Amino acid sequence: LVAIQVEALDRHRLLSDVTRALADEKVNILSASVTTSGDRVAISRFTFEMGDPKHLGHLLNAVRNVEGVYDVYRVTSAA
Amino acid sequence: LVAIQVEALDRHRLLSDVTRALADEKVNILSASVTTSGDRVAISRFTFEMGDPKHLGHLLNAVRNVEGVYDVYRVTSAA
Repeated sequence: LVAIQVEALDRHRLLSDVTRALADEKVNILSASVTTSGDRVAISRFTFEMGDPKHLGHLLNAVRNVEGVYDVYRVTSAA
Repeated sequence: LVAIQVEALDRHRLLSDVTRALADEKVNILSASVTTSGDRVAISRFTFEMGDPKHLGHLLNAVRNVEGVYDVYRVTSAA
């Protein structure tokens, strides 16, 4: 049940890009939500289950190739 | 700042599909978040500003054609 925070420029295409990029593999997410940080910054948050390290590993690296996305950080912390 | 509650099966694919429709019509979304209501049901929330009712009206009807989505309800707050 590890979450993921995808940071990207505040746009209307970047969001669909992240959702689409991950959707390409029908990655069933337990929770998807995006909120604007300040102004030109869009912070997305995807909560899903884990299984294969190759997919979770390639996922992060893949997001890096997403033009406009700052970086990705696995959200979780204590509880 | 009206919101929208889209109920659909717990699948990110549904969220991405709904987001695609929004961007397709230049629908600038301020924010969004979906959570699993029970088991095979996920409540998706979307916050976006609008002015024309024809677009907001057609959007709801369009969402109905989204395979997996039970129904949509305009979310709002007061005070």
